[PDB]
Amino acid sequence: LRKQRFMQFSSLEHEGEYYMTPRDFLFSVMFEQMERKTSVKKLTKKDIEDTLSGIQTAGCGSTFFRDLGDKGLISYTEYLFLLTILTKPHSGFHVAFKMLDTDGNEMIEKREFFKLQKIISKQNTTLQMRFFGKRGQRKLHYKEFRRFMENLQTEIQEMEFLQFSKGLSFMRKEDFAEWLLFFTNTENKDIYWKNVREKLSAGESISLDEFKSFCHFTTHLEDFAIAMQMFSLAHRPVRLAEFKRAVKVATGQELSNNILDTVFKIFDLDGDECLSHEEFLGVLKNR
Amino acid sequence: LRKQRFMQFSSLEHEGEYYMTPRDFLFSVMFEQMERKTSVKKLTKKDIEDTLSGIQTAGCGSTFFRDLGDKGLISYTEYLFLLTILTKPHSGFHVAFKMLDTDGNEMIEKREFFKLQKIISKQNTTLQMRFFGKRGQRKLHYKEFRRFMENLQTEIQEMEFLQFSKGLSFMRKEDFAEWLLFFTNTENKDIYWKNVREKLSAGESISLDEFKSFCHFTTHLEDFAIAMQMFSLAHRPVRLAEFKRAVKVATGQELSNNILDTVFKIFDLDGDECLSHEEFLGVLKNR
Repeated sequence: LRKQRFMQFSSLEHEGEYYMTPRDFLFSVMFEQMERKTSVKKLTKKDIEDTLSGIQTAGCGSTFFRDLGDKGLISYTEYLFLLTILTKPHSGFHVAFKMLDTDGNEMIEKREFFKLQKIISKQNTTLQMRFFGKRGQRKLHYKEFRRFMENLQTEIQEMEFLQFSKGLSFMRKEDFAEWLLFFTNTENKDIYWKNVREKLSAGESISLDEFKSFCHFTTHLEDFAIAMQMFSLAHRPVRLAEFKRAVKVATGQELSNNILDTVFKIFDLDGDECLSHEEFLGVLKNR
Repeated sequence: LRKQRFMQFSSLEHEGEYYMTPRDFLFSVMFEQMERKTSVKKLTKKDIEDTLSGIQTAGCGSTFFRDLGDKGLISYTEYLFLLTILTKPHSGFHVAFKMLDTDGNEMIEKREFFKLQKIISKQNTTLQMRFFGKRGQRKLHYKEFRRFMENLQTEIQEMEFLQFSKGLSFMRKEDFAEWLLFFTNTENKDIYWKNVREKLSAGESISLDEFKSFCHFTTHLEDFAIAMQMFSLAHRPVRLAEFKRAVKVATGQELSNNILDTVFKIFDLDGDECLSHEEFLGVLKNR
């Protein structure tokens, strides 16, 4: 029923063709319940020039949505298209491109409408403008498409960093708990709150790189879990350095001990300073 | 009882000499109730090198607190010293400097301790380090002191901008309502919410300059009110252009009609499109 949610956060509709503002989406992925819209504004057909006027100054980097800020053409189809690229690790990236016609955008331009017409059988966008110029112009090959993949992932990731560090460039090790708790959704288990309230010492912080890497690590969650099959069945709880080289070869993204020690310090309720499979992975499969 | 609040947000104490982290203060002025500290950390006397190590990379501009991020020596005395410079407009700036010995920091160095000893009769800081080098070295004249005044005002102002625009460089005209409502504290009067819900159209946004100017305009609130005495007793409600030139000569800071029209559109409940004294000023004196 994602469509019904898409109606909630969206406030721009055209004969039922609800267009999403760039902010609504970013709010649909950051916040969970927001209702202040009270608007059917876009009916005046300013849309056809509204977006194209403002997209001409878009930041191709990690600000492609932090540059427009609630003005842009985002269709419900494209909305879901971001949801699927939300969860793609590096592995699926080439495949997600290869899932499309893979013969260059000459065969992938129509795939956009094909993306649209797919939802129809089931029953001028900002991206298409950035992907195909004005009327199907730009030849957005894989790497160019891949560029748009990672930064937009980083973007939603990055903006999340501020929402917990309250804008400051540093996130208290205690703040980093809620994000994990908001991730694992096992927050009602006070034992972890009991764990963090004493085991964690309110001290230094975590920068964006250490957090953005960790968030990216979870994008590759599965490949890590498989590399932990031999140990999970062995039930031997993992040590820090073991866990580092593990996630190293698992995701390809190194982490900082300043994170995982806390991750250990919060997830090692057994008190052995070693993460068994049911300790970390067990709660991670709550959602 | 501000001291009792200072205890809440602070988490670093030394024989009762509670030192404030740079973030606690910024959280004490942005948030209102926060309790996650659970720490008496600084007892290990790492403080004497903790701050001085990190302050060496401080951004002298509008990031002097967005540069350290919860590591710094902020005394309860200095805490209040920021509270008083929080509310100073440009007028009091020279005076606030002139309230001190005014004979150059040679007579103003001791004023820092004098600031401290003042609270004692009543019953190595980060700033002093930035104000007097290491042991009473730097001669922070007025303009240099004034530099620290405005940016720190801008800083707390700026960080507030993100907290409502949710990090995005643009603040929805609807977001700008709550800030005013959080300012006027007349939010329980649904008529304004009734006003904004229909009169305001969810559309374009407001940048930082238009907001930071407006926030600065309220720093000079009184001088504006006096320039409105002749009109308030006249009871004639003010027009936009009239209001512009008014706040122009009042604060010295021009605004954008995109703000005040909404301010009009939200505060003109009488429906005459003209702000009477009791309309705007009347609710502004609620706090």
